Amino acid sequence: LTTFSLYTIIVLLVITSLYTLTNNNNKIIGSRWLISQEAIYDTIMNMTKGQIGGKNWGLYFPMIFTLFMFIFIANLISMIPYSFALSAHLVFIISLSIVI
Amino acid sequence: VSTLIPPKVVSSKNIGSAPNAKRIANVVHFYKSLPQGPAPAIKANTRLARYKAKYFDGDNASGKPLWHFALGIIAFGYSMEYYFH
Repeated sequence: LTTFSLYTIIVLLVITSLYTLTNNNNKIIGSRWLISQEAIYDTIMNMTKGQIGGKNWGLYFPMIFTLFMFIFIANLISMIPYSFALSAHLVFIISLSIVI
Repeated sequence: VSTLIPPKVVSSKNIGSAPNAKRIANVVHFYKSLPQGPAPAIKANTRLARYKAKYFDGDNASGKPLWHFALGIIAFGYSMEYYFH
Protein backbone atom coordinates (compact mmCIF):
# COMPACT_ATOMS: atom_id res chain seq x y z
CA LEU A 1 0.00 0.00 0.00
CA THR A 2 1.19 3.50 0.92
CA THR A 3 3.75 3.98 3.70
CA PHE A 4 2.00 7.12 4.99
CA SER A 5 -1.33 5.25 5.17
CA LEU A 6 0.33 2.34 6.96
CA TYR A 7 1.95 4.62 9.55
CA THR A 8 -1.34 6.48 10.27
CA ILE A 9 -2.63 3.04 11.17
CA ILE A 10 0.46 2.47 13.40
CA VAL A 11 -0.25 5.68 15.36
CA LEU A 12 -3.84 4.59 15.96
CA LEU A 13 -2.77 1.13 17.14
CA VAL A 14 -0.14 2.48 19.51
CA ILE A 15 -2.68 4.81 21.09
CA THR A 16 -5.28 2.04 21.40
CA SER A 17 -2.84 -0.20 23.28
CA LEU A 18 -1.97 2.60 25.71
CA TYR A 19 -5.44 2.60 27.26
CA THR A 20 -6.10 -1.11 27.09
CA LEU A 21 -2.82 -2.98 27.56
CA THR A 22 -1.56 -0.87 30.43
CA ASN A 23 -3.75 -2.03 33.31
CA ASN A 24 -6.14 -4.94 33.76
CA ASN A 25 -9.88 -4.18 33.95
CA ASN A 26 -9.23 -1.11 36.10
CA LYS A 27 -7.27 -1.77 39.28
CA ILE A 28 -7.60 1.24 41.56
CA ILE A 29 -4.02 1.01 42.93
CA GLY A 30 -2.56 1.69 39.47
CA SER A 31 -0.24 -0.15 37.11
CA ARG A 32 3.18 1.24 36.34
CA TRP A 33 2.64 2.13 32.66
CA LEU A 34 -0.62 3.94 33.36
CA ILE A 35 1.08 6.15 35.98
CA SER A 36 2.66 8.07 33.10
CA GLN A 37 -0.65 8.79 31.41
CA GLU A 38 -2.08 9.86 34.77
CA ALA A 39 0.59 12.51 35.14
CA ILE A 40 0.14 13.67 31.54
CA TYR A 41 -3.61 13.83 32.09
CA ASP A 42 -3.18 15.97 35.19
CA THR A 43 -0.55 18.37 33.90
CA ILE A 44 -2.67 19.16 30.84
CA MET A 45 -5.85 19.27 32.91
CA ASN A 46 -4.31 21.77 35.28
CA MET A 47 -2.59 23.52 32.39
CA THR A 48 -5.58 24.20 30.22
CA LYS A 49 -7.56 25.02 33.33
CA GLY A 50 -4.68 27.44 33.73
CA GLN A 51 -4.93 28.72 30.15
CA ILE A 52 -8.43 29.13 28.68
CA GLY A 53 -9.72 28.45 32.17
CA GLY A 54 -13.37 29.04 31.33
CA LYS A 55 -15.97 26.44 32.05
CA ASN A 56 -15.40 25.08 28.56
CA TRP A 57 -11.72 24.46 29.28
CA GLY A 58 -12.63 20.85 29.97
CA LEU A 59 -14.57 20.82 26.70
CA TYR A 60 -11.27 21.47 24.96
CA PHE A 61 -9.37 19.23 27.38
CA PRO A 62 -9.72 16.12 25.17
CA MET A 63 -8.83 18.21 22.12
CA ILE A 64 -5.64 19.49 23.71
CA PHE A 65 -4.91 15.94 24.83
CA THR A 66 -5.19 14.43 21.35
CA LEU A 67 -3.11 17.30 19.96
CA PHE A 68 -0.51 16.30 22.53
CA MET A 69 -0.61 12.58 21.93
CA PHE A 70 -0.64 12.79 18.13
CA ILE A 71 2.60 14.74 18.13
CA PHE A 72 3.97 12.67 21.00
CA ILE A 73 3.62 9.34 19.22
CA ALA A 74 4.48 10.61 15.74
CA ASN A 75 7.82 11.91 17.03
CA LEU A 76 8.73 8.49 18.34
CA ILE A 77 7.74 6.62 15.19
CA SER A 78 9.78 8.95 13.02
CA MET A 79 12.71 8.38 15.42
CA ILE A 80 12.93 4.73 14.38
CA PRO A 81 15.80 4.63 11.80
CA TYR A 82 14.08 2.79 8.98
CA SER A 83 10.82 4.69 9.19
CA PHE A 84 8.87 7.11 7.09
CA ALA A 85 7.37 10.07 8.88
CA LEU A 86 3.87 11.46 9.15
CA SER A 87 4.73 14.64 10.97
CA ALA A 88 7.82 15.19 8.84
CA HIS A 89 5.40 15.05 6.01
CA LEU A 90 4.90 18.71 6.70
CA VAL A 91 1.82 19.01 4.57
CA PHE A 92 -0.31 17.28 7.16
CA ILE A 93 1.05 19.19 10.16
CA ILE A 94 1.00 22.66 8.55
CA SER A 95 -2.44 21.95 7.10
CA LEU A 96 -3.62 20.87 10.55
CA SER A 97 -2.23 24.10 11.99
CA ILE A 98 -4.12 26.13 9.38
CA VAL A 99 -7.32 24.19 10.17
CA ILE A 100 -7.03 24.94 13.87
CA VAL B 1 -42.61 14.98 94.19
CA SER B 2 -41.94 14.74 90.51
CA THR B 3 -40.12 11.83 88.94
CA LEU B 4 -39.56 12.87 85.34
CA ILE B 5 -39.15 10.60 82.38
CA PRO B 6 -36.60 11.91 79.71
CA PRO B 7 -33.65 9.36 79.46
CA LYS B 8 -35.92 6.48 78.46
CA VAL B 9 -37.48 8.44 75.64
CA VAL B 10 -34.24 8.50 73.66
CA SER B 11 -34.10 7.74 69.97
CA SER B 12 -32.81 11.11 68.74
CA LYS B 13 -29.32 10.25 69.94
CA ASN B 14 -29.75 6.97 68.11
CA ILE B 15 -29.99 8.89 64.85
CA GLY B 16 -28.15 11.98 66.04
CA SER B 17 -24.70 10.44 66.05
CA ALA B 18 -22.55 11.15 63.00
CA PRO B 19 -21.19 7.61 62.21
CA ASN B 20 -24.77 6.51 61.39
CA ALA B 21 -24.29 8.15 57.97
CA LYS B 22 -21.00 6.23 57.60
CA ARG B 23 -22.65 3.02 58.85
CA ILE B 24 -25.43 2.96 56.28
CA ALA B 25 -22.80 3.72 53.67
CA ASN B 26 -20.36 0.95 54.62
CA VAL B 27 -22.84 -1.86 55.29
CA VAL B 28 -23.74 -1.23 51.65
CA HIS B 29 -20.09 -0.70 50.69
CA PHE B 30 -18.99 -4.03 52.06
CA TYR B 31 -22.02 -6.27 51.43
CA LYS B 32 -21.40 -6.58 47.67
CA SER B 33 -17.71 -5.84 47.41
CA LEU B 34 -15.37 -8.80 47.02
CA PRO B 35 -14.47 -10.61 50.30
CA GLN B 36 -10.79 -9.81 50.13
CA GLY B 37 -10.59 -9.03 46.44
CA PRO B 38 -9.71 -12.56 45.18
CA ALA B 39 -10.26 -10.90 41.74
CA PRO B 40 -13.62 -10.85 39.92
CA ALA B 41 -12.08 -12.98 37.13
CA ILE B 42 -8.44 -14.06 36.88
CA LYS B 43 -8.63 -16.47 33.92
CA ALA B 44 -7.28 -15.21 30.62
CA ASN B 45 -5.27 -16.56 27.69
CA THR B 46 -4.94 -15.36 24.12
CA ARG B 47 -1.11 -15.63 24.13
CA LEU B 48 -0.95 -11.87 24.53
CA ALA B 49 -2.67 -11.94 27.90
CA ARG B 50 0.70 -13.30 29.10
CA TYR B 51 2.43 -10.37 27.41
CA LYS B 52 0.07 -8.03 29.22
CA ALA B 53 0.56 -9.83 32.52
CA LYS B 54 4.32 -9.57 32.38
CA TYR B 55 4.58 -6.06 31.01
CA PHE B 56 1.36 -4.09 30.95
CA ASP B 57 0.09 -5.21 34.31
CA GLY B 58 2.33 -4.40 37.26
CA ASP B 59 5.30 -6.73 37.18
CA ASN B 60 7.71 -4.95 34.85
CA ALA B 61 8.12 -1.28 34.20
CA SER B 62 11.19 -2.69 32.40
CA GLY B 63 12.03 -1.39 28.95
CA LYS B 64 11.42 -4.69 27.11
CA PRO B 65 8.03 -3.67 25.47
CA LEU B 66 9.60 -0.45 24.17
CA TRP B 67 12.28 -2.60 22.57
CA HIS B 68 9.66 -5.04 21.25
CA PHE B 69 7.58 -2.23 19.72
CA ALA B 70 10.72 -0.49 18.40
CA LEU B 71 12.03 -3.64 16.76
CA GLY B 72 8.78 -4.01 14.82
CA ILE B 73 9.19 -0.65 13.05
CA ILE B 74 12.91 -1.34 12.38
CA ALA B 75 11.82 -4.59 10.73
CA PHE B 76 9.09 -2.78 8.83
CA GLY B 77 11.05 -0.19 6.88
CA TYR B 78 14.18 -2.38 6.55
CA SER B 79 12.18 -5.09 4.76
CA MET B 80 10.44 -2.35 2.77
CA GLU B 81 13.82 -1.21 1.44
CA TYR B 82 13.99 -4.70 -0.05
CA TYR B 83 10.33 -4.31 -1.12
CA PHE B 84 11.43 -1.20 -3.02
CA HIS B 85 14.60 -2.97 -4.19
